[PDB]
Amino acid sequence: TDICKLPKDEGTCRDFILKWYYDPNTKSCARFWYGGCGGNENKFGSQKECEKVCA
Repeated sequence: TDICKLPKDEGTCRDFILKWYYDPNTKSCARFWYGGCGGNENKFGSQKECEKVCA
């Protein structure tokens, strides 16, 4: 899904939560801090879910 190729988007706001995004260059998911606003769909709550959908 093109969703998995969207770039990492930390967004804005200050309700910081650790999320996971898929990195097509390493073909694996990595952690990132999301502020709570203005992100995109390449964002998952767990490494396992991110891997299932995008790996």
